[PDB]
Amino acid sequence: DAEVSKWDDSGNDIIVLAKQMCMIMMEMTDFTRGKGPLKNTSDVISAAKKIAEAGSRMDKLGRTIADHCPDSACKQDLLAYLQRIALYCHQLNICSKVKAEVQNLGGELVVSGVDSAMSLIQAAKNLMNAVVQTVKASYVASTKYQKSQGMASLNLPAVSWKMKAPEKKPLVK
Amino acid sequence: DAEVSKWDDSGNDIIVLAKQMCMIMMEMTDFTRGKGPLKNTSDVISAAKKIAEAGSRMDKLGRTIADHCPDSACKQDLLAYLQRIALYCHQLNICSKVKAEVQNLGGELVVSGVDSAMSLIQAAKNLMNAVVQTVKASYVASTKYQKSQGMASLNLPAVSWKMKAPEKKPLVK
Amino acid sequence: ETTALVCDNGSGLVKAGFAGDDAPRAVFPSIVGRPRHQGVMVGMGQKDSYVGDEAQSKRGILTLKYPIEHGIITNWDDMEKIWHHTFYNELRVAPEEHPTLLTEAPLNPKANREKMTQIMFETFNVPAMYVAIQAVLSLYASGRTTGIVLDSGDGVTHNVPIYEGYALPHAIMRLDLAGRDLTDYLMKILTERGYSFVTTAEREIVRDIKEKLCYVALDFENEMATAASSSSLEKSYELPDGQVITIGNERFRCPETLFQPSFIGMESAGIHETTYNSIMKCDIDIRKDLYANNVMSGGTTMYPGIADRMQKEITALAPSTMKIKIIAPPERKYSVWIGGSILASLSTFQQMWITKQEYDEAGPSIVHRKC
Ligand SMILES: Nc1ncnc2c1ncn2[C@@H]1O[C@H](COP(=O)(O)OP(=O)(O)O)[C@@H](O)[C@H]1O
Ligand SMILES: [Mg+2]
Repeated sequence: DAEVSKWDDSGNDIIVLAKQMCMIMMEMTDFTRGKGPLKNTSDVISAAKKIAEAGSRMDKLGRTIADHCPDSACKQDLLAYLQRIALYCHQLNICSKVKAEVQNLGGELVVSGVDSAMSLIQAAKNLMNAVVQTVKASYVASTKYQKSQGMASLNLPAVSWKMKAPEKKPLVK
Repeated sequence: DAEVSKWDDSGNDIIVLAKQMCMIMMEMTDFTRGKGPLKNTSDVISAAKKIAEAGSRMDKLGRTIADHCPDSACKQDLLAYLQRIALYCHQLNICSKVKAEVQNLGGELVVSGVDSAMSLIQAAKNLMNAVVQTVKASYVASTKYQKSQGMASLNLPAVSWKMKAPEKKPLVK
Repeated sequence: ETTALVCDNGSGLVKAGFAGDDAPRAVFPSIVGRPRHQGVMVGMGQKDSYVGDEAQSKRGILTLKYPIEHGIITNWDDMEKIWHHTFYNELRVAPEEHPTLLTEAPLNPKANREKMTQIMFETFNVPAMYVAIQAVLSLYASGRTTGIVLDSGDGVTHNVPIYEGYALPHAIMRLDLAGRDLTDYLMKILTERGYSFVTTAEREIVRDIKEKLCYVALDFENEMATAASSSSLEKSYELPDGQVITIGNERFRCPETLFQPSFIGMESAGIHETTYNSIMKCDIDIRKDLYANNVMSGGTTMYPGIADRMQKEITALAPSTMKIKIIAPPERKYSVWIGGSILASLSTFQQMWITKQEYDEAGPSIVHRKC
């Protein structure tokens, strides 16, 4: 959502990756309205295999932080979301190969664009809703245990994460 | 009250500062009966942030006299009123930002003028009642210890304070 | 430099933020939900606790527990999850470089603030700490120094009478009837029409009912005579599954137990003659300045018509020459926090913290001396 839009592109390797995935998913969410670069279903399949590859690299980036974390009570909030990325990318790989061969065996009259490629948007926006909690649970695990040995070798200070303090809640109404 | 009206405008720095603050307080006093230049709530907030700045300068002027007193037995009546004007201007700064956001979020219909801006007048009446005791406790500490070295460097004689002798009490009735 | 944190960790809602501001940066409910169903998909799991806002978007598969009941922290392992959530995940600060200002109700157990001191120093490692009273901070945020504060929240309601910065601790009254005992009375009072809400996740739906349709009648025995003669008081509400319920005289019968607590089986008096029995335990010289400065705080004092009802019920008890002014600010839900941002950002307050060096020469019993 707009939480990824409240970050800056000059961050570390994880925020520059999590902002690329939201730019891919922004091409697919307006395909329900038809206001994007993806014209028909054959571009939604090529975009879903692109977000499933970028999401499979933050599984690798998140697990290096989970190995340098010394406290076993801290990784449990981080490994719970690295197992949801490993599932939602495996659905996006295989349920795009299914919709690839349905389009070839049946033609263009079978898939209708909207309300037919919505199985690829639903599996993609559930990957994005499980990728902003592995940059938030990884920001906690890299600054709460910053002074520990091993975490400082990753070179991830608290100023590298470009997240700001939240906005003031309204007092009335 | 009418004790500030009995002082002359050609005095030293503290008398001319406490004469301006009673002129601001007299603009918020008649707003409870609606006979002042401040017409709605949005002018009371600008005046309350003005009396919280002029009252924050007599905390500075009052502490140039409190440190030049030789012994610690005489400034106990001066520091007790300098700590009250430290609180009454911090309330006037923050509870003017609070009543500016309530006026901005909910609109102009939430504030009602009278019985809504009374949280700023009540915190300013207590500032004025604790700043005329700061003049009177600084007048005593400037003439009781005038001949001591350090107090004469401020150039505050007893003639500079323009406070007169009080009136005769009534004999009957 | 090193702006203090003001964490008002009340029951039912947690309001946190920075000292010197005018609005909290973090308002989320104080619940820790755990899943009660059977997970079939591999990957959904290994996450047995949702805290705050994601335990209400994902309710319906969770059982929702409140760690603070009646102002007293009952679960000390779930209260550490909310403090860990409100520093790192919600405010995005590091507690090793900010002093925090906690907040507690009056007349609580002394081992309740003895363990808040132990947790913030030995687990979160804050540099300094201070525990304040709730109803003294809602006088800072009201522009007063004299007055009597009725602070109605979710666990307790309490009156603290204060005259010129001097509190009278023998006239501090405290009720355990509060807003969460109006939710549990609304669940029982709605079964007369057929609607039965049971579960812990269905109590958050009936809590959202009382925040939208409930109000306080100015004359109760007259309002019950016009709620039965016509159908002009009924209003409809739409459940999360699409069903529409209709509520009649249960709109004013739910906040009426604050003024008649015999509806829930309590023997105590209402909040209109608890705020009067604590004035009449103060000295006679200061009673004229407490009748005119009647501050109302907290979230449960936000019903439409609780100020016009309460002026009707103290003028029937106070003598006929006293004028009674009840100060209900429009932002009175966050009044305890705003006076916490006033106090922690004060120029003369900065020698009243309980520093970490002071915590070593004493135990956790230093908080009773310094506060
Ligand atoms: N509009 C409203 N009408 C009635 N009760 C309300 C309203 N808004 C909030 N509440 C109640 O206020 C309480 C939460 O506000 P607050 O006093 O800040 O809680 P707490 O003191 O537990 O942190 C809850 O009991 C809630 O039901
Ligand atoms: Mg409260």
